[PDB]
Amino acid sequence: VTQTLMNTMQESSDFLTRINIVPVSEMKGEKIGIGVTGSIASTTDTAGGTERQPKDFSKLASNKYECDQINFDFYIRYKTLDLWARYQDFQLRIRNAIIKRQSLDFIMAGFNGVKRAETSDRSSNPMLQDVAVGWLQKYRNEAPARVMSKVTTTSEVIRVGKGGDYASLDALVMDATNNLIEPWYQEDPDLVVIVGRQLLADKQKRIGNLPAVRVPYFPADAMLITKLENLSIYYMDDSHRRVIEENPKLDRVENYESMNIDYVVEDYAAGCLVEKIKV
Amino acid sequence: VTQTLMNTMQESSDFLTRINIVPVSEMKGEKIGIGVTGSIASTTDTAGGTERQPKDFSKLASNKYECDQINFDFYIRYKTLDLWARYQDFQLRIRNAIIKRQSLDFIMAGFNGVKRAETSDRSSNPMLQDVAVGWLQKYRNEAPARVMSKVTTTSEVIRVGKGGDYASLDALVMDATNNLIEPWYQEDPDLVVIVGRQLLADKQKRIGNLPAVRVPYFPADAMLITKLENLSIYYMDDSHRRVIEENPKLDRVENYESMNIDYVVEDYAAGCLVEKIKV
Amino acid sequence: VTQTLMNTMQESSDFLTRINIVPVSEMKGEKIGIGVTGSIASTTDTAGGTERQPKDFSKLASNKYECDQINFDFYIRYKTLDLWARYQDFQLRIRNAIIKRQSLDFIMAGFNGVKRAETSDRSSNPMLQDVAVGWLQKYRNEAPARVMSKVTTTSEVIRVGKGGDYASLDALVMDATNNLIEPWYQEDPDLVVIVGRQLLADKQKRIGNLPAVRVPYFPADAMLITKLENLSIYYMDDSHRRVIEENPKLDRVENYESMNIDYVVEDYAAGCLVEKIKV
Amino acid sequence: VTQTLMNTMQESSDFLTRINIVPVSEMKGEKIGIGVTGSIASTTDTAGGTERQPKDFSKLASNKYECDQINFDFYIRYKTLDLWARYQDFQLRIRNAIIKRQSLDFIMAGFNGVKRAETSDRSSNPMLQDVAVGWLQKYRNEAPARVMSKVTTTSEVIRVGKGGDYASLDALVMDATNNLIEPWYQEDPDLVVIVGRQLLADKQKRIGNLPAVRVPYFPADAMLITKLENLSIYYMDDSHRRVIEENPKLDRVENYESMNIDYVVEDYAAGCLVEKIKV
Amino acid sequence: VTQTLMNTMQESSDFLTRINIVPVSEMKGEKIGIGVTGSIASTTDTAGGTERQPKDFSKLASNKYECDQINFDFYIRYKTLDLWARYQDFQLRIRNAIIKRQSLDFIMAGFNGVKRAETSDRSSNPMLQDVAVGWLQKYRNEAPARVMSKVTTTSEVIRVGKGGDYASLDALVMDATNNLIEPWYQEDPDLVVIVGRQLLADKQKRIGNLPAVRVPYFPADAMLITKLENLSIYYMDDSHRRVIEENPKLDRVENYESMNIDYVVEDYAAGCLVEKIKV
Repeated sequence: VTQTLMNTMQESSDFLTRINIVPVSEMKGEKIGIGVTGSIASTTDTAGGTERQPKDFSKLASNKYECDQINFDFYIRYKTLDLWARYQDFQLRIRNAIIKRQSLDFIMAGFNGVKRAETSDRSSNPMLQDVAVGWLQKYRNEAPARVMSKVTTTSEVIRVGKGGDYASLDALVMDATNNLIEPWYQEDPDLVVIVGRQLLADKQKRIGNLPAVRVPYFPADAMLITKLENLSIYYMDDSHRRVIEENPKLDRVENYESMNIDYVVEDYAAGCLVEKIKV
Repeated sequence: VTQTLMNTMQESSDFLTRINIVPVSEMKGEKIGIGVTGSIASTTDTAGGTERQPKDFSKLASNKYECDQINFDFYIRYKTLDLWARYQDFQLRIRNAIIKRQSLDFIMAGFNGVKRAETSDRSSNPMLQDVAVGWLQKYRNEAPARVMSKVTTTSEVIRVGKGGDYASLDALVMDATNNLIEPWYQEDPDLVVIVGRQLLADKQKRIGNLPAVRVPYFPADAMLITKLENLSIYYMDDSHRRVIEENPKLDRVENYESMNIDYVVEDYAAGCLVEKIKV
Repeated sequence: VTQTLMNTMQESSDFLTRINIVPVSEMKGEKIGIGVTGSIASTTDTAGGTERQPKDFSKLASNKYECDQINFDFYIRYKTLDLWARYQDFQLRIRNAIIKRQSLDFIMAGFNGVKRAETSDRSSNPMLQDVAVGWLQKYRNEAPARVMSKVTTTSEVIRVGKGGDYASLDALVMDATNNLIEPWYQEDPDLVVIVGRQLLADKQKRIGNLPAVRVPYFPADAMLITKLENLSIYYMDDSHRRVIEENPKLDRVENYESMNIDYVVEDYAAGCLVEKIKV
Repeated sequence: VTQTLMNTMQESSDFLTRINIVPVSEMKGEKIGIGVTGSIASTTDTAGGTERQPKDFSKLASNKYECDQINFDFYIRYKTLDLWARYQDFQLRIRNAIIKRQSLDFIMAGFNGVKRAETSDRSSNPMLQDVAVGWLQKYRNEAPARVMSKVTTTSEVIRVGKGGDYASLDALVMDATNNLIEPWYQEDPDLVVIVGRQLLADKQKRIGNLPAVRVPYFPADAMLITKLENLSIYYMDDSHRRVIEENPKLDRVENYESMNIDYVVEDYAAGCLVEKIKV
Repeated sequence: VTQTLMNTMQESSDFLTRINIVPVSEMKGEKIGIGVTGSIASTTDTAGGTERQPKDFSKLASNKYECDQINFDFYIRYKTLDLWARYQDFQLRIRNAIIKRQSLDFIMAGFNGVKRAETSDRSSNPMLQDVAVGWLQKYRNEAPARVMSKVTTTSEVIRVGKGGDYASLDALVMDATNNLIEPWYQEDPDLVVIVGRQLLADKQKRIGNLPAVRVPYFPADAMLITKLENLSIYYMDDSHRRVIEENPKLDRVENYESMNIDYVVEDYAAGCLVEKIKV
């Protein structure tokens, strides 16, 4: 029944609708392959000679993905609760607000998360980093290739200024696409560049030869290019557990809720990122 | 039943639809928190160690809002009334006109209101100022910070001319956003700039990195930046009282109507304003 | 029942839909004030002190409008009629044509009419001038002020050429707006400039402020600025009279029709016109 | 019943939908007047004096239009017929194709047709010229005025090059409109310029002050300006005769079909053309 | 019943919807003519003289098309199958994915296929070439004319650089259209240019005088111009044979499927291509 809530959350936010979310009933295994393209068409002599052998479309290679839990937990005083109850039919109003906050927090944790560690903190981490391992960290860790942090081997700051390595940013994206992406991945019909809020320069008209799209939260001075169906998140089906209760202590009612999730990029050779950009 | 009329008025005008209006049944208390965002997601060892404590989303800090009444009151002669009655089914026509006028007057009183005082006047105040305390005055009074009236400490005229402090206005909005707004408020997905009619320069295409929108009435040489859901108005539920009657004196029929309202900005750290702009 | 036909005629053409037309049952009196906006909100001590006095919204001042009749009259030969009677449902094919022509004639007579006089001529007046008094003539006659036609007192040819008084047109628009319109009328959600065809300069076409719009027929070298709901036409309800003849005269079936109308601007403070523009 | 087929054909193509087609039951007579505009409104003393006389809207002047027949006739082999029959429900497919071809051929014959002559040929006339008299030839023949083939009286090549008479083409269209069109035809609300494919220069954005539209086939170095309701075609109602039959000779099935049509421009003073343009 | 699946596949992808697919029940014969235009209208004396002879619209000239089979064949492990089955109603999900892959692979094989040969390979041919003969190869083989690989007779590299033959690409497309296309094919109302991904230069706004459209896979440094209804593919009706089965060997379930298809361009004189472009 958790799939109903998960699909509701996915529909609630636009960005998540462009991404896929699948429930896996086990804990640690191998991942489904969606963003794979190939030339499955062929022909061969089937009369007096060789025989035809098929070709997979799964591309399983070193995933060993494992899922961990995260929990959202909050509380409300009684005065605020009564003020909300004064609203006409606030039952839907509260639900929509909490759903929207959870959906936004998913992405905020996803894009710039790194180094999952117990006993998370919200003092030194305004943006939540140590809550789970993210897509960017997944690239930066599992495949140390296909990332441009250095230049070739001088200072590892890819600059675009006066003495810039790539004075024009479209030339940079062209070089990245032509160098660190597979040939039959070059001309894919739905490749998209993800960039933050500072590097926009006000123009989703076009960039290089690929459409652009921004996200709510994203590390500045960092860019990515991939299909908007490659990356995804997995959530264990029968692990969503919530409980609400009030306590006369400090006159509040609180709720706790926990799910088991893990971010995962399906294909590695489709999509590269760059970091440490100046200007 | 007043909520029906209030929602009708809100729907009648487009701008008010983008804003929220909630009925509070008490007079003076604490305010609901809507425009609040945070990283409620976390993780911590729940087996053999610490325990998890939730986190509020209310952010109550020094509101002490109090509501006052305002009343609209007018009259019509008999000749104009009969001429209106000559129209085919004018009953809806009159109602729509008065609703539109009330809705527009709400905003006109809201944006540039200051220093609520009894015995309002319409001679020295073409625009109504002393009718109620407005959002701009609320910022300028409750939080003396997050407002740029001076320069740093030379003349307090933020100029954009030849010897201008900010020759380019987009640089000004960038500086304001980066300086007087909270970090996790910087990249919010629905931040909007409010500007009057003179500072438009003909271009809602784009400004800086934020979309722009104008309002019917607004103080010239003044600009604001915030979410279009932060600010709001509160109206006491059981306080709307109206009465109509005719008097043979000077051959007229008049009506009086009074409501209890108060403008309120939900979050202060989300949204800053600037005043006294030259060119 | 004439109101049904009048409403059909109004709905037929687009420009007339943006304008208001009303049946008046009397002949000469005071006008209905639709397009006016005043701050009706206020507040005053009603306990131990003064009392609250309402505020009208009519602002009637020296209106004194008087209606006059105009009549249409035409005829068709039997040959053209028999040819028309060939289509499937020729009735609508004729009705829509005559309705559209009558509406176009209404607009033409409205915009550049002057000095109503009996025994109208169609030789010396290609465009119909002496048929009725138009909005432009109404401004030029009733309010001799609030019309910009001279320079200050040299030649009254407002030029925008090389040595022009206002080499840039939008500067002239801003000057006229800020010098001839009321303060609380300087900004309004629908203030629009009307201009002819030759003065368009190819750029509806977004202009600096007051988004422009053209009309079918309009005097060149003249411009107006007002709300598209300010001006209007009034028609006497029970005065529409038509009659048909099929005469054994030379060869024809003719028809005559007559209505009683009068053009009227609702408020003079909202809207100014400029004439005799060079270049 | 032919009107059903004619309306089907008119709806099939977009361009013909913007034009009118009327069935006339006689052969040679006078033409219906649609694209006529005038000031039918007037006023005159009907009490003690003159009487009011109506005004026609037919404008009959020297039409004497006469209709001639044209016939389409083709054939298909049996192999192609069976291959078509292999398609799923090809009965509609064949009909749509032949309707589209007939509709396109109507226009192709219309725009650049001249000098109707029996025994048409398809060797020396790739584009069909001698099939019927066209709109362009109708202007060039019936009204020798309102056409600019010469300059005033030097070489009759209206050039736009270096030593061009009209270096700017919009100036040319402005001059043509102001010179060879009637005054009350100048500002008509639906005037349109027709131009071929070579003179487009890639920009229906705007040209001069009139919208532009291209047609499938059109003589290069030729331009026209008129209302898209002035010109039209007439077709005799009870003259459409078709017959299909197969003949074992050369293994084919053929069909012949004949209609009686004639192109006609309604008003001459509304719309002028220019020819022999260089660059 | 195969037509249901074929139409489903055609609808699944947008590009194939703009193209036609017809089932032929024989193996090798003559092709249907769709993209043919002509002046079928004519006129001739049918009384006392010659007789009228119709004109074909088939244009059969040297097609001799022959169809060959291609087969798609793949397999899935059991773990991936169970993971897919965990999804809610994956039966449609798998079908949509395989349909999309087949549809894309059709085009990828079509545009840059050459020299059909048995025992296809996927090592030295990342893009599949020897699977079937494609449209480009069809032009380059059957009609050695209407292709610009050389210059006139210097180096056969049509360059656009500094010393370029055609410095401007629109001039190149204009020259190609005016030279290697038939006159009555020049002004066709739906001519379109096909270009790859590198030669886009970011601008489907417009190119030359024709609209542009890109395709997923296309040979770089190659361009084509034709109607989007000229080319097509033929598929034998009763030849689609598929079979699925599992084998405990290496724990997999596989499927094989074979169809009989052949690409074919309907008209040769409508549409030309150019290859070997520099810059």
